[PDB]
Amino acid sequence: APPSIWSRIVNFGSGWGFWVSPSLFITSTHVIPQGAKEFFGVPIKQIQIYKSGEFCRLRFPKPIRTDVSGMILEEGAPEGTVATLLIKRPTGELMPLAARMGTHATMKIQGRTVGGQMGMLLTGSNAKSMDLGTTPGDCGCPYIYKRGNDYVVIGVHTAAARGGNTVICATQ
Repeated sequence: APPSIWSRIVNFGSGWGFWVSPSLFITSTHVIPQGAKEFFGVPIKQIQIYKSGEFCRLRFPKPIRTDVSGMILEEGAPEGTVATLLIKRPTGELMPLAARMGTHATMKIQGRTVGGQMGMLLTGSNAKSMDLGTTPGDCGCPYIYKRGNDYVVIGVHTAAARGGNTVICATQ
């Protein structure tokens, strides 16, 4: 994917999040650190926080990433869409993982109940290795697809099955 996209993926608590716009940031609820006072300098109470499932969406009172143009964010992709999960790792590896997007669904995973738009990685037979598939620290990395000339953000990675291939894109 373009570099204008990858620079939007910064660290956030125990994973990642993504600057949709200068003002608008998405991540996984399970990566948000417990009772911080502040996010990106701004105090918690001045941020508009929206949560649906494990999907989290911060809108800041002033612009923070003046460098990025605003993207399209949608409530998931059409069923069957091949999307990319844009994984960053701590040592700066960029790992675009192709995923066929399924329907909204609920699973028990990593000892808990999750929902969102389900997907399968198109990365191998059994993407259990972090060479081929996700790792717990990838939570909050974004799912994007190209619709003609626009890039569309559909949400963030929040969980993966033990099988390696099945994954949840938290949405809305």
